[PDB]
Amino acid sequence: GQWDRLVLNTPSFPSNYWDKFVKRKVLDKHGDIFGRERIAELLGMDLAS
Amino acid sequence: CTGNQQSLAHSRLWDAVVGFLHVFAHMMMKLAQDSSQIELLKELLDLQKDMVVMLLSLLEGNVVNGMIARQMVDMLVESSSNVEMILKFFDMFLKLKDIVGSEAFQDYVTDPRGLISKKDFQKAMDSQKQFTGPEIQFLLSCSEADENEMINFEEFANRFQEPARDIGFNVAVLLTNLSEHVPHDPRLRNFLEL
Ligand SMILES: Cn1c(=O)c2c(ncn2C)n(C)c1=O
Repeated sequence: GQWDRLVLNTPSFPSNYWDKFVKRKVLDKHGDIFGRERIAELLGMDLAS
Repeated sequence: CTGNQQSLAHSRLWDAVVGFLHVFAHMMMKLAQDSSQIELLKELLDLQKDMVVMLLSLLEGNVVNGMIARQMVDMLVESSSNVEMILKFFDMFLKLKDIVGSEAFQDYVTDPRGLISKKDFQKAMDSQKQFTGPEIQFLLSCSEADENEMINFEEFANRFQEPARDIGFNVAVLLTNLSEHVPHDPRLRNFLEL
């Protein structure tokens, strides 16, 4: 659970995984109680928000 | 004392509690919009604890889908508005305990003293989903002020907690229990959801 804190930001995180949208279902969920511009980093999508 | 239990069921008692539920809602709502009369609110909640507990006594020793439990949910159908109001009073002040403390919020508070301002508070609870507009207007009321920017966020949150550590507990027991002795019943379900 640490070697894998490297991919989260990567721009191909959902590579071999069907849902190429995961990064956008977490911004939509934990996106209020936590800054919409704070979870807009540890999930890549930098400025993509 | 089952012989005694039926006497209260066939008695002019329900029209008394439904009236109590009505008056309990407004003063519980009115009193919170002030800082000096807060002392009276504490013993008002104690009356709620000594009122719901007797409803448990009626319900103890009851059979499933019994006749006593039918009037319990039936009386709520007419005395609904009042009930719901109470349940809300709890949620509101239990969701704030979380909000204040959520990283997000602590990003709106910008001051050394340790106090947020009215504008900010509004933006915060509003930036965050839920907390419908009129409720935000109310919350910026039960709050204090001091230069309108000394709403010491902390206290507020952990203020009306202890006083109701119970009440909220003894309505949770009320909704759950009936929700076991009077199983199949839509009316109640709704309440449990709120
Ligand atoms: C898009 N998608 C899915 O939504 C899915 C799946 N397997 C299960 N689900 C739900 N696969 C392989 C998939 O490609």
